[PDB]
Amino acid sequence: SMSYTWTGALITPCAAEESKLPINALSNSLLRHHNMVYATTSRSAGLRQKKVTFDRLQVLDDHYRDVLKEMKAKASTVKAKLLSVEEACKLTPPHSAKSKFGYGAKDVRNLSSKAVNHIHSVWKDLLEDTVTPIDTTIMAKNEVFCVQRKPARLIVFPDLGVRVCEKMALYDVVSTLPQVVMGSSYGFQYSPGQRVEFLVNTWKSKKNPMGFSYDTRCFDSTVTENDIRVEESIYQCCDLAPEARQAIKSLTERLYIGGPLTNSKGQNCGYRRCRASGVLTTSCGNTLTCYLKASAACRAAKLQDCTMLVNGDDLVVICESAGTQEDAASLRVFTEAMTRYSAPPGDPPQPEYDLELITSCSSNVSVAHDASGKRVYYLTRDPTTPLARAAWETARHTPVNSWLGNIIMYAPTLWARMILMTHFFSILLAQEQLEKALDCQIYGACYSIEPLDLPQIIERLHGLSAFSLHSYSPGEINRVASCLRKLGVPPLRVWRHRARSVRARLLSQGGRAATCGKYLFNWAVKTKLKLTPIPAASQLDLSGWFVAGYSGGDIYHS
Ligand SMILES: CN1CCN(c2cc3c(cc2F)c(=O)c(C(=O)OCc2ccc(Cl)cc2)cn3Cc2ccc(S(C)(=O)=O)cc2)CC1
Repeated sequence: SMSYTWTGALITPCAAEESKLPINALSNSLLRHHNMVYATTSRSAGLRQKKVTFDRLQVLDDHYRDVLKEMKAKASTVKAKLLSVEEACKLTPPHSAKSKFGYGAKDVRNLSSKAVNHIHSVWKDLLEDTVTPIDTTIMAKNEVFCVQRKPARLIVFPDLGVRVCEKMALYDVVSTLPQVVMGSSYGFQYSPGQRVEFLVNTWKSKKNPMGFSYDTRCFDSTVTENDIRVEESIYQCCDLAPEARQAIKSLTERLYIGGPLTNSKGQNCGYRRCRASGVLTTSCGNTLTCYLKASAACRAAKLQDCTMLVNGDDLVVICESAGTQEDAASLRVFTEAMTRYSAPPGDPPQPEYDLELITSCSSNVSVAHDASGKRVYYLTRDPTTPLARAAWETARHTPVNSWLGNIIMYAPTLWARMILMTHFFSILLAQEQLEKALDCQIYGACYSIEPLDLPQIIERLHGLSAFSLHSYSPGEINRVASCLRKLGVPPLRVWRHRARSVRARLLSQGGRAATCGKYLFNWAVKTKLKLTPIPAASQLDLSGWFVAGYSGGDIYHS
């Protein structure tokens, strides 16, 4: 009933934590108001604990039951396979948190017999014991933001050996099942370009469209033990091997429904009875559970001709409007239904009648034109956090490069082309690291990407128009303007000058480098080059990029 109970032991760091943006000239050239940029630390841990600790009340009705029955039926068409130990090992990130049992990620990846032997014993234990709660660690996340402060987030995860067994038992399931159950409503099957297409068309398919996002207050904590058993029952509808079924049942009872929390120093911090953020089923479980409750809520609210898009706890609904007054009332009913299901709103949802004003996944659809003047929809967001994090990553070394992932996800946008591409390609030129591969996250999963590949990647993901978008919407440009003012970032005038310098230098190098200069920076020059299709675009292995979400699931690809 209580999401968390606490011993009073502190959530402790594992190493010294930085919360301040250090000052050098390179980072300051990006962003002036460095005092607005912070990183959360375990020092705010207790504040987060307050927010996520509460009692959960839950009342199901017929709509909920009908929707679950429909989900299990589609789930019943799925055949999922156990992963071999070696397959599961390959999926482990190179710097994943080491086991407390005397081996690390590299040992796992290397198929060390100490690591493999232990993983066999964990697995055998899972099969033999389906009761004893499995230990987890709780840490405060170190994440960068821009002031107006957010308390750090808490991450909860089992030992490396357990995580590997998770992959063996459930990786196939969480990679295939969600899309089958939810169909087109499953958000992680889309690249950003594809998510725009689905949204734009869904909107155009309605005679008189209304739409809204719905933000659940601290979603992971609103997830009940019943919720977590319900997901398990959905997994079990799959055609599964008997070992898998047994391992899934055990992981569910021992790990997923809850368990003891141990801090960095090995002290017991308390006990969890809600979603864990750092396990393999977090994304799929939250997405299945968010979809089930919202689908039933749509029915309780009698929304007509509903289409949903769900990414974990992030929900957007587009339906037929019944009129402005009736719409307002409908959304209140919807909200009341969600609340009974245990998913109360963080902010009360609001009807929208313009697709571009709907924010989900912190992003929205906007419009611009290609070289031919043709309309083009593209996905964008407020640049603030991406820019704050770019400043941090310029001033410090970090394992994940969010700027790289943002360039890939938001390449069509003004701010990613004008600032991110210009800034970092300038830096890589100086360091002569254009060829060096970097790690970034996509839908939770870690990928190693070569910056010089960006032109092809962008062409594959967004299309050639990504390199010629212009006349952006005034509202979007105003939002970028406000952000640059707030953070103290140079205007288009400055970045155009910088981009021309970077473009020139990339050209003189020829090769893939000249291609980056030609495609990524054609916006910076007054005489435009032609920019035909890049013949290397069609040779890229992007098959697994946008299939499923893995946030917190410890997944690495390629
Ligand atoms: C009140 N005003 C109304 C016009 N508004 C716009 C102004 C518009 C564009 C569209 C607009 F709606 C546009 O499409 C465009 C355009 O297509 O230019 C070509 C271009 C430039 C850069 C890239 Cl990456 C891509 C294309 C260039 N500009 C000028 C501009 C000036 C300053 C900045 S900032 C805030 O970043 O310093 C951005 C844009 C700014 C606010």
